[PDB]
Amino acid sequence: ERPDLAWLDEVTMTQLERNPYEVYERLRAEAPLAFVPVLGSYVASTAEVCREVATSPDFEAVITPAGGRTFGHPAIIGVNGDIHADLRSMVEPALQPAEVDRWIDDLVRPIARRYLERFENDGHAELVAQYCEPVSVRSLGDLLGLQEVDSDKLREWFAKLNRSLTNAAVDENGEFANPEGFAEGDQAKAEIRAVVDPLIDKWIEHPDDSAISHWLHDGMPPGQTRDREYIYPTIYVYLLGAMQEPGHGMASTLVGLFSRPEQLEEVVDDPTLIPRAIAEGLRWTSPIWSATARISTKPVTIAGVDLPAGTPVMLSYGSANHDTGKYEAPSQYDLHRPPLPHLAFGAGNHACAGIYFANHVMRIALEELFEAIPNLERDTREGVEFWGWGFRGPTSLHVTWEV
Ligand code: HEM
Ligand SMILES: COc1ccccc1O
Repeated sequence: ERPDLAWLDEVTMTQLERNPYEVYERLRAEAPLAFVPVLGSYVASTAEVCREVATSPDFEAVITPAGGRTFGHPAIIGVNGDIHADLRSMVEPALQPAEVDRWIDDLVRPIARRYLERFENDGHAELVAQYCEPVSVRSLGDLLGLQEVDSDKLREWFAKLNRSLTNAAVDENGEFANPEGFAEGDQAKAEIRAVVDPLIDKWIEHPDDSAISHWLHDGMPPGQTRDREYIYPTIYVYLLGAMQEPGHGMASTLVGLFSRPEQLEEVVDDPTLIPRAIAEGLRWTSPIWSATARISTKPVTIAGVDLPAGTPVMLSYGSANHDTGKYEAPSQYDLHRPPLPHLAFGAGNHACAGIYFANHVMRIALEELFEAIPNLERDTREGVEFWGWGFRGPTSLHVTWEV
């Protein structure tokens, strides 16, 4: 236990969920790599340390304790070596930029229009539930082969998987403080299996262009498929972050633009600025804020801490994206911030595989939104509330517009 960080003993899980930024501002200044008692783990808070751990030859992927309870094995985020290579080879084809460009417009734009058509004449909406999350999950759901799973269900699953994977609080002995907080995740996985098992049954016999059918068949000997147990954890990885994050990215971007009304106006008038707006939104409130981790594979010194082999380090990329070593006034959304590298997609061998896809999903969603509702205003009756330490995003985004 590090004496000058005794105050970390009093940091609570709820505090980190409500707003982790004050604690992490202290961490970035005091201890870029610091053992946080309630999390039971070292956490990397600065860009330099997060990038170093994520790319180091002396680290490899590890799933967090709560992530492991949520996804099991072999979750693509938590494995290495040959299994990771296979799972990356499995997911990467549909995510290849040239492939995404072939169909992303015809995938996402009709979906965005569909959800827009339900409310664009109302003069008010709650964009997280009515637009950002449905576009995000409907787009990926259709890509995966889950066309028949309604957006409400996909959204419920990622919400439950989120809370399960981020159920990280531990007591003084390192045991989960809230062991009952995984049951809901277990329930969501049971539901998912009930839906996806017959789809897999079908895809084994009748492959199609769905991503999950390709996960079963691609690269396999004739007549063989990857075992469903082998791919289910990566399905869960998708049904959490891949479903959740584009929607949170677009919503956080809107919140940031609303916080800079002149920049909102600039982006509406010039939608070519939407990619920049999104990249700044992801830096400003990173959707994957501290969900993943790495484990040292040999003794290594990181930020002056001599870590034994086998030491987990949580990658709080959301804090790294407020590193004042890199950014001026990082808590302020600023479209006109110089484009600098950011860590919202992680780094290294286990960096986000779906960056190009995700950026286009968010781009197209905001393009259609601003075209349909160019006079969007935030419902300033209250502030926007953001929630989450592992994954972070606005819980709601009430807007209005003159009809
Ligand atoms: C704005 C949206 C998204 C953000 C901010 C995001 C961010 C991230 C981050 C931070 C990680 C962990 C990287 C690390 O630990 O170093 C990750 C992993 C991953 N993401 Fe993305 N993600 C997004 C959307 C998506 C989508 C839509 C997909 C799939 C279509 C996807 C697929 C993956 C995969 C497969 C991994 C695991 C990579 C590995 O462990 O090898 N992501 N993502
Ligand atoms: C792409 O989905 C994830 C990424 C990182 C951690 C958990 C996830 O479900």
